[PDB]
Amino acid sequence: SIPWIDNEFAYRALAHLPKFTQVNNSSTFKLRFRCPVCGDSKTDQNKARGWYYGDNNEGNIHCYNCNYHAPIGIYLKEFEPDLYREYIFEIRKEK
Amino acid sequence: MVEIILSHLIFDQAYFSKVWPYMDSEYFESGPAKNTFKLIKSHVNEYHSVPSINALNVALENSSFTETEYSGVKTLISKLADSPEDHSWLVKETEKYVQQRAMFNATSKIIEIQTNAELPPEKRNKKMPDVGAIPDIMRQALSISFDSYVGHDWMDDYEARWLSYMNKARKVPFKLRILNKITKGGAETGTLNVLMAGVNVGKSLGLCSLAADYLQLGHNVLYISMEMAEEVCAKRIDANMLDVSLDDIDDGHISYAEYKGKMEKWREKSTLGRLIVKQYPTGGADANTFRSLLNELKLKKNFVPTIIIVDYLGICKSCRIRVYSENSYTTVKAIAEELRALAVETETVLWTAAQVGKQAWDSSDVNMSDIAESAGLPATADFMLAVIETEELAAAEQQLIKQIKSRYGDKNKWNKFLMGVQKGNQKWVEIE
Amino acid sequence: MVEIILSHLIFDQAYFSKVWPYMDSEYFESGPAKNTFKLIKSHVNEYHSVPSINALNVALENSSFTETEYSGVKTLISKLADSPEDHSWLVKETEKYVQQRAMFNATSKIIEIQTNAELPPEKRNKKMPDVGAIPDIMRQALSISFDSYVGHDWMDDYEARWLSYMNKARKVPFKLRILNKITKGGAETGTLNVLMAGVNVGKSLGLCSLAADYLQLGHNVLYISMEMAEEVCAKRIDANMLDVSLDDIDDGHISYAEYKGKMEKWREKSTLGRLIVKQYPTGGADANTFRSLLNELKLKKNFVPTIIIVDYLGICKSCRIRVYSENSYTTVKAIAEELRALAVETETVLWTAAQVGKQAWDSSDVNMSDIAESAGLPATADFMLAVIETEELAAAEQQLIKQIKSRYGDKNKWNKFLMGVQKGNQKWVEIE
Amino acid sequence: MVEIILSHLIFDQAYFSKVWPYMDSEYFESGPAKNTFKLIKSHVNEYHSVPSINALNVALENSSFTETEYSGVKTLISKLADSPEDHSWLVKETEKYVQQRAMFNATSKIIEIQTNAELPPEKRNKKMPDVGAIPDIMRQALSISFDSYVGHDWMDDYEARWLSYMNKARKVPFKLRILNKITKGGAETGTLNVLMAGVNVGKSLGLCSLAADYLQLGHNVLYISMEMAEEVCAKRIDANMLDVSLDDIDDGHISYAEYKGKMEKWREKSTLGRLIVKQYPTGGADANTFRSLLNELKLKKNFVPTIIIVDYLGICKSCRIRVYSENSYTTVKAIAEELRALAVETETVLWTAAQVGKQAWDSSDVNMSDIAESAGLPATADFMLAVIETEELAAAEQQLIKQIKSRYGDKNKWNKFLMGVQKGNQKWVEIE
Amino acid sequence: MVEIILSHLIFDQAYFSKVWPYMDSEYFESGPAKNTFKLIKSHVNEYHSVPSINALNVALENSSFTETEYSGVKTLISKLADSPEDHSWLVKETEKYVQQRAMFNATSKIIEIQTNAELPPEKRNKKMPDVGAIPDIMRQALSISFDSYVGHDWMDDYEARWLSYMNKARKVPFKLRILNKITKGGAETGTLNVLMAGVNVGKSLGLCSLAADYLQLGHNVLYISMEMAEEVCAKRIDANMLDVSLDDIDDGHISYAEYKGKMEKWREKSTLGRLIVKQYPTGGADANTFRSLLNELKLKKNFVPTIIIVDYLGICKSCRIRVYSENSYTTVKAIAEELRALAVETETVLWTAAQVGKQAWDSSDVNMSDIAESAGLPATADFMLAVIETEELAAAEQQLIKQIKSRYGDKNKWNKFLMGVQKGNQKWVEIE
DNA sequence: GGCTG
DNA sequence: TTTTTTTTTTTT
Ligand SMILES: Nc1ncnc2c1ncn2[C@@H]1O[C@H](COP(=O)(O)OP(=O)(O)OP(O)(O)=S)[C@@H](O)[C@H]1O
Ligand SMILES: Nc1ncnc2c1ncn2[C@@H]1O[C@H](COP(=O)(O)OP(=O)(O)OP(O)(O)=S)[C@@H](O)[C@H]1O
Ligand SMILES: Nc1ncnc2c1ncn2[C@@H]1O[C@H](COP(=O)(O)OP(=O)(O)OP(O)(O)=S)[C@@H](O)[C@H]1O
Ligand SMILES: [Mg+2]
Ligand SMILES: [Mg+2]
Ligand SMILES: [Mg+2]
Repeated sequence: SIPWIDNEFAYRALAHLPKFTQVNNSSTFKLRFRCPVCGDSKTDQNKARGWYYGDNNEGNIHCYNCNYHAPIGIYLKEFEPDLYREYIFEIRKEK
Repeated sequence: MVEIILSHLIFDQAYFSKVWPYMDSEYFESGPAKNTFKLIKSHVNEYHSVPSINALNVALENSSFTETEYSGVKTLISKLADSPEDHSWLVKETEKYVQQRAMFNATSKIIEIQTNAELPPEKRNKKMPDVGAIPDIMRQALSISFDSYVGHDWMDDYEARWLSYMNKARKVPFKLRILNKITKGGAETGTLNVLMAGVNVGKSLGLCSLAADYLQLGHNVLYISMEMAEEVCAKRIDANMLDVSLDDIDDGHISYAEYKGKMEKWREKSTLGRLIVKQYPTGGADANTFRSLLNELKLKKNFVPTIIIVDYLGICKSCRIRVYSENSYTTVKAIAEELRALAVETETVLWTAAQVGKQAWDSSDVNMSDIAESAGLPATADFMLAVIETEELAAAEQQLIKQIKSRYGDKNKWNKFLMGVQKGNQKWVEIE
Repeated sequence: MVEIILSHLIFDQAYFSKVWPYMDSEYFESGPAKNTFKLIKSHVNEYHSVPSINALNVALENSSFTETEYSGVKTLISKLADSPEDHSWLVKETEKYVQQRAMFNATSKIIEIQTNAELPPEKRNKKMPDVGAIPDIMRQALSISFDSYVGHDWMDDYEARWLSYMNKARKVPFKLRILNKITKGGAETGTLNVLMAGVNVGKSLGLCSLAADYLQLGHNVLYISMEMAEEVCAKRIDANMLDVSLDDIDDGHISYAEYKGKMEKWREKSTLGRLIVKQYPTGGADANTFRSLLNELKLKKNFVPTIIIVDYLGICKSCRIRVYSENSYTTVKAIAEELRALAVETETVLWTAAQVGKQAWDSSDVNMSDIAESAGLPATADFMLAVIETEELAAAEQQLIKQIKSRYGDKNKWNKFLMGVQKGNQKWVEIE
Repeated sequence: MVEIILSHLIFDQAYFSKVWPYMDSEYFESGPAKNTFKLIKSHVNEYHSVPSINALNVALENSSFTETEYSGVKTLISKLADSPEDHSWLVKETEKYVQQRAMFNATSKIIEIQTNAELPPEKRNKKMPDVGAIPDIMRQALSISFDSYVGHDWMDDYEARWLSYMNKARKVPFKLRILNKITKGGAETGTLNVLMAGVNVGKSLGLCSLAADYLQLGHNVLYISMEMAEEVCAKRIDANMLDVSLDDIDDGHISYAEYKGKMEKWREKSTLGRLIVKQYPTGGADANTFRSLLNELKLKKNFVPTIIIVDYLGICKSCRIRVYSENSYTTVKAIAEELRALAVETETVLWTAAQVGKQAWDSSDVNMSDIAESAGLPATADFMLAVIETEELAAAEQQLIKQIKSRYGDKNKWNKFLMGVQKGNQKWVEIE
Repeated sequence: MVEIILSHLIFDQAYFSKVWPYMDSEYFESGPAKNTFKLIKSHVNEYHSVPSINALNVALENSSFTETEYSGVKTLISKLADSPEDHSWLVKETEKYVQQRAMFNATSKIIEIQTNAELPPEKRNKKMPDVGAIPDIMRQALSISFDSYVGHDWMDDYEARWLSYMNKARKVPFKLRILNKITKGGAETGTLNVLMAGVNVGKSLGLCSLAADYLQLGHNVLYISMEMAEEVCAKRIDANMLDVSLDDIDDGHISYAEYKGKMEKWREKSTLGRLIVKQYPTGGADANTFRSLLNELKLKKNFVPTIIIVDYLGICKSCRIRVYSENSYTTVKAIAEELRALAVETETVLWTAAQVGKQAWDSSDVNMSDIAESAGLPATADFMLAVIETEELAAAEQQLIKQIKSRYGDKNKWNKFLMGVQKGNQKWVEIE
């Protein structure tokens, strides 16, 4: 897999989601966001349990509220198809 | 010295020809070394040649590696160089390194096995070998070497073949001359011998007859019965040796005076061994329990057997596989391997009795495609016989032996012969 | 559980007589536990008896330890009580503890051997063994089971074996002379006996006949029905005992007066036992249900059954395997093994029926291979008789019984004998 | 009162004897209580004795749950202590607690089933029971009262048994004299009777004739057709009752006046029940479906059947085995067992049809071994009748009914008799 | 990879002559690589030869590029080396690179076509191909392969095929004149050849004779034995090669001196091959284990065989059959297919033997109809030689060889021939 | 204020 | 990898 293009594409997709924070240390890339599937916690409006982890082989999104866990490609295919088109195309561009 | 090994795999040819078939990915640490070896192995599998530095840098770019893995592999590839040394120290050093890595992997595996065993049921991992499988793993790791024998090479291995021609292995003779004829003098020490038969047709009768015959020859015989009580097996032996029918013993036809007289007459004979019958519950004994029994017999009774007899192979515990984990074939094959290993370790002729399938029951002829529990038993066994007392041999008080697998001689010479089974005395007499 | 082991070493002679043979200072710990065990071992060596708390404390005062170890030993010695736990659990738990500590010590030893092997020859210690000693080291730590019994000897124990020949308490007569003749004194306790036939041939008829015969001998019979109702089977038992008919009961030919008179006359007999009929839904019972039923029967009434009749093993449900987890050869054999284990635990004669495949439903003879369910049932069975009925036999009201698996006696002495089955009375009649 | 229950399970032998057989793991909690009871249950299963505090602590140390669970179990065990109590207050309170917990678990499962069935398919988390078995689960929550029925005693309970012979409410007489004669009073409630004919020989004509005969004898009949429409079966019943050929109805040889007159003449007769025909798609109805049909018939139509008829069991779906998972043998045996369970539950005479093998077609005789889909169906069926038709029999307007499995009487007597089937009127007539 | 491609275009000849026709400017880049390739192509067009580095730099100096383009091209030109990579890997990797770039270009072109299609018709480019041209364009991307070899093309490979007929590229001679006569020059590679042995003929004598003949002709022979050990088969080989009788070795007539002298005399000859004997248990070697054996021999022993001789086809086990019947037709047909597939995929001559039909045993003439394996062996066998040993032939030390199936040549040309079998030396000699 | 597989 | 039912087919 290609991790840096997943980090670049994931950011824009999760940028729309509110409570968006870039948890980027010296060796990891994570994105904190409110989960778009369930709206995160109904009682707490300030909780952002949706996370993106891009330091692995494949950048994966995981929600700690509704237990959603998916790759960034499936997330883009299911929710942002205009962003999904360029995402799968840019793969061939660099490969 | 992983860097040296990789460098001389890439830049040297005699070293590659000598060490490559024995290298494995598990011998390298999970860092850059294992990934670099993966690239080299993939290139060799795809092109049947040793890759260059350019080939690997192309393979690295065309790889699904993380940034850390990519950087480590690139640094390791950059660090590789052809240091001139001797092709007699490199090979031995590589062999030492591979042996050390194999021992390390075996130690980690047995530690994981012991950790898995102590876990409670319904949470412990399945298909993972039990504690009793630990020594066997440690026996495999010590066997790693850069020398491999695949088949017998004519004109390259002919001294050993001449030795095999001139020399003959020692044999523990039977008392029945027909078995000596079909085995060229008897059975060897480290062997697993099986007497397959149908249900209620004489599996224990033949084993008890063999035990009596060996006891009359001065051997120390251990009869491990997994299905019958100790008194029942000893009564079979008494009927064999005291020439009194089991009906006579049960009905009380023989008196205590005659029984004691016959027992003392047998005792006074110098050509007599010691027979010890040990009973275990069904599925409650394994090879390690047998080793504990042997240790206590040696320590507390000064008893070292030669003719260890197991009543039934299919009942004993696996000792390598957890109970109710694998299928019958795998479990029975593991039991056979463990029993043969025990026989080799103790230098004892081991005799057992498996059960044939339902098809072989009341069938005038049987073959290797009749074993019920496992067809891998003949491969593990060293001599295998059958019992074919189906319909009319019982009326004639006789039997039949197929000789399914005979490693001592040739099975197609006296393949089928008739045995005079006498069930009252629980013995085999010869038709001659 | 070192505290429990030490407490029951000091305060229990039965525990000391089975565990002290197999106990070492390496098994316990490196701190206060090892020092306490060393004090116990020193005291038992100097004086051949188990020490007391006062004697142990005096020895601790005599022996020399540093301050920390002295405090630890005093604290541990203070914590010793009788605590009469179960003996079986205690010995099993101490065996497990010894095995796990021995495995830990063996793993540490082989790790030390491997670490010493990598050292240069000048630096390495000559006391530690080579790597080639790794496997057997791991094997001697897998043969430390607690078992001091070695087994029979056939020459040192022939008096005890002859005395065992006179113990006929296991036999249970049949009330039928032919069955006693072919079983050499009837069935034995803790055995799985099977009565197999085709569909609608008289399997439950034979089971009820055996129940009535055992009832008339004074035994306690527990009939477990799996298809019929309790009142239906009791009707068959009434037809056997009162000896009138099955149709006459349902056709009103029996006046209440006669029924009451016959029942009271049978009550007056002192040779009559107790019969309890229990029904279960198909596929909903096994030994686990049977053991709870046994406990409830014993609690509610003074009823400990000597005979346990199961209407059919197939209709029964295995304990571990689910309703349809595996095929017939497994779960049927599992149910057979569980029933035999229940019988040998309760020391009761277990009777059950078995079905025959369609190939022998209309044949003049039936073989052991004609078992509808798993062929493991004719491996756990002990006296598997067979019922064969033809048109000529039904004309004479004489079912043929063939001896299929005879573990008690000679299977071929009286292989086929005719019975006098009366279907109206649900009774087997011997033929003379 | 979980602490009291556990404490008296530990420190009371009398309490353990009665409460234990019934105690289950789902009656305490999801935390410390369930873990402590699991420890106790494992110890009991391993040693058949009540563990002590030391044994519980040892098992706790050899357990794999987390720190919170370990601390909770340790506190709960430390809190266990025997108290001066009386057997009655404890048994009654335990019964109340167990009943309350059973009701709570039942209603939680009912809510889970309701909230699971209200989900889109393919995402409904299969292996969860459907809403149809919502009340049955509640029926299991009420059948827990510490009062398990040990069984029926032959001598202690015989007045109640005798008040079941002249009752005769179990038997439902036929209308044909020969069928009553062979069954000695007709079929019995809670049974499974079967017709085996082949393909296009009868076997639904016979079922319709039985339905008509029962309907004439003041019975409520529930015909269930898995392979024919509701109007075809009703047309067959009309042809049987009105004595008008099926050809006459097809060819319009009967007027509306005659049809109306015959129907009203039948209606005005007091000796006539109600027949209801229900159609299900092939393979789309099971025992649970039939129970739902029974409930909705009782409620909506106040119709309580006694002669429930199913056209073909082989065409029905098992309510336990997933479709096409097990072979024909297991699936058909399970379906027949479930149908018999339904029949005994609702106390109705259940009639069904079964196919024979291809080899039995166009044969002058049909044996029991010719059953098509399973050999277990004859074993799990109270009565079976074989319908045989040859060219000579067809030319004589007769069929030979052979008694294959006759559980109500002796099958050898009157094994084969010739019925006068009239195929035009879908009626069976006798020849006597 | 582009750097390597350009470097080996500049500094190689075979690579250039192989990959230049399939090299385009659009395959490289839009930057320095494209400019460098344009310079190379311009130079090769103006001067039909590969440019040198100095000439390339002169062309770059006399070219129209900007500052950044000049720097990029200069750096890339300075970064090209004459390093020696292997040709096969280079061609395969540049083919993959070209294919990937062509696919990317085609995908971009079709995306651009679709984007232009969704534009105001008044406003679009005319040069852009229509949407209907999309499937063809991708086809041109998929039709890119440096070397097209899909099967044998008639009229396009006739010159290569003629070189096969003249050079007899497929034939492997027999060393026996008669066998070469009837095979038109011996057996062929990728074939399965079997011998049919009538009653009284051994199957391993002929196979050992063929193995010895191939060994004397320089071929690598892999002899896989089933019913015999490696030493026994190699002893048969020694009997044939050293002219020593088989019984003389066992008796001890031949001493170590003569044996070693003959072996070293054979080793001196340069016309001798290698024989590797591998033993497998009966039924424990399918034609997938042989693939693993070949892989191990190639990797470790560097032994790549040209002749593979299996001791007996019947003893082997069919792959993907999960069964091993002693004498079943389905297995023999599958075993033959698997062995012939192995021969085809390994380009080796495969030999095996089978037993003829019992009728074939009695009759001196053997018909394809008279074969134990009917329609299974005379369907997957290129050559099936039949061996007949009657009393008169045995008295004359001869065996009648009959040709039952000859894919090689006409079966009826020389069907019957007499062979000089020597059973002591296990040899076949010709008859004048 | 983070936490998955 | 064996085991057992049922069927269908085919080969001897
Ligand atoms: N007490 C006895 N008296 C006479 N003959 C006996 C007696 N017990 C067994 N036999 C005979 O001995 C034969 C062989 O019995 P076994 O030795 O138990 O064979 P088996 O294979 O061990 O039977 P298993 O273990 O139940 S499969 C039986 O078939 C009987 O004919
Ligand atoms: N409409 C009809 N008119 C006259 N005769 C009929 C009619 N339908 C059926 N029959 C006769 O009734 C015989 C048996 O009918 P069925 O009861 O349907 O047979 P069947 O065994 O139920 O069919 P299957 O294969 O089990 S669904 C046939 O062989 C016909 O001779
Ligand atoms: N009510 C009855 N009156 C007379 N004879 C009967 C009666 N019930 C059964 N029989 C006879 O009993 C014989 C077989 O009895 P069963 O016990 O039913 O055989 P079984 O089927 O092997 O036992 P099951 O299936 O567990 S009830 C039948 O062949 C009938 O002849
Ligand atoms: Mg036995
Ligand atoms: Mg029955
Ligand atoms: Mg029908």
